[PDB]
Amino acid sequence: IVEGSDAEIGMSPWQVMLFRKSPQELLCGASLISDRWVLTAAHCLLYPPWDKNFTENDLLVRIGKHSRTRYERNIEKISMLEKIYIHPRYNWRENLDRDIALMKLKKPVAFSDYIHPVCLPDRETAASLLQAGYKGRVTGWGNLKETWTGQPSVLQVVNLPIVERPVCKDSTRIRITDNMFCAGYKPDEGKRGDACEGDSGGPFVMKSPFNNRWYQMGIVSWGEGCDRDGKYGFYTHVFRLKKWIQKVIDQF
Amino acid sequence: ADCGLRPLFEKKSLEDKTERELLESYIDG
Ligand code: NA
Ligand code: NA
Repeated sequence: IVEGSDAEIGMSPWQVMLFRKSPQELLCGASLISDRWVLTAAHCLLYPPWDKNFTENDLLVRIGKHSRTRYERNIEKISMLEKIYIHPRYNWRENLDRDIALMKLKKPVAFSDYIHPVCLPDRETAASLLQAGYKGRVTGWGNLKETWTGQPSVLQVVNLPIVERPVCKDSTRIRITDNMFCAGYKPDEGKRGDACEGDSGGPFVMKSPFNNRWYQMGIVSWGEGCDRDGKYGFYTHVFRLKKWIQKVIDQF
Repeated sequence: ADCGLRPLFEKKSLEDKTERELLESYIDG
């Protein structure tokens, strides 16, 4: 994450790391939405252009983590994955439409001061909060700047406002859909920041001014570089795909 | 169910360092 800052402790207790087992490698961010259920970007698990095609056994998550350059005994929990579910209309060929996946844990994780699920938005939560100029929060251990294909010690956090659908479309030749939104400061807004490669699957969250709860509105999906004037980060639209998450969840 | 409330912040009536910036974003034109 670019031009962000160190998360305070337990600031994002739903933050999940997704690792390759062997060799042990940090792939992506995720979000905890129940004791059994972790949410991430589909392209963290399946992207044939990078011959990437992970199964349940290939992978492991670490929950309740703050530092990667520490081990956090009796704080961080590690869980294997029982099943991976990719959105059946995930589209990697074109524009990453429905860039969403669910991983179910082998053992349900214990909630602590450091591990706690984020809420998923309802109708009204999407109406009231997902509006242009309104600011959510992005987090992750991803890249610190744009580079070629920046590891930070501490979880990173940046607040970024949502951008009008027409400025998003004008920013890029990439076709965007209703299942996506874009966030970040306009050039000549004066503030900066962005998610980056590595931050994919991490949550874009907003605090409801009604019931004090944190909601996951977005999943870090895509961009062009990181933090360029006149470019914005693109987020999987969590509300528009909620019924799918529900079909998958209501069915163990 | 009891989701979205951080043990170390909401549940202790304590606020993080930048959460007011989000609420200010909702009220601003
Ligand atoms: Na930008
Ligand atoms: Na308003």
